[PDB]
Amino acid sequence: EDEDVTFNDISSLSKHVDEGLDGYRDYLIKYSDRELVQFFENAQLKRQYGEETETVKRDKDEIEKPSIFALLPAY
Amino acid sequence: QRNTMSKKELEVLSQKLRALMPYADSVNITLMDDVTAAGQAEAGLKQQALPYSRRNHKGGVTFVIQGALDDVEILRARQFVDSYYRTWGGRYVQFAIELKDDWLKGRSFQYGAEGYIKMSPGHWYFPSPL
Repeated sequence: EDEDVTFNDISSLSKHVDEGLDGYRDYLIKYSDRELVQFFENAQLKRQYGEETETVKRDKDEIEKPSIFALLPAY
Repeated sequence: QRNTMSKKELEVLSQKLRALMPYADSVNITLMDDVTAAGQAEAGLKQQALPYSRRNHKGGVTFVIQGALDDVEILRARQFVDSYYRTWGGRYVQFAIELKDDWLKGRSFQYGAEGYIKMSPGHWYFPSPL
């Protein structure tokens, strides 16, 4: 709702919308199991970029804002 | 080449050896050529088709035989070495025989002056000029 001027153009709008969802990504991430989140992320990378892409093994991790379609079934 | 002694000195040396060996009537001193020694060593390794590298120093020659060697090569090598040693002794030429695995354990690398090792796809190591 916030009425203050905030966006001007396509990149600023897409960033404004994306930024508005972090309040809920933080929730899903706080209760999802790290191992499952990692599995569903790697298995998407191997769909898009090809299975030869390096298997990440982010064993010590800051999971880089994972996609919500990957994050939701892990929760 | 390596000795610069006069005949008198050689005679004195001879007499002292004769005093150390009370069972010997005399000691004959003969001068041998280093180039001959080194040549007979290298020709023997070629004659056995062994892989080797040669290194030269002020006072000795080292032949380094190393890598993955077949049983036949190991046998031939040890036979020849034992034969040569019995003739010249271990004082000027040395043979080093070492079994090695793959140099870098079976992984890809660049061997230029700016070489590096791929630990895994996506992982570079830059340890040293390879």
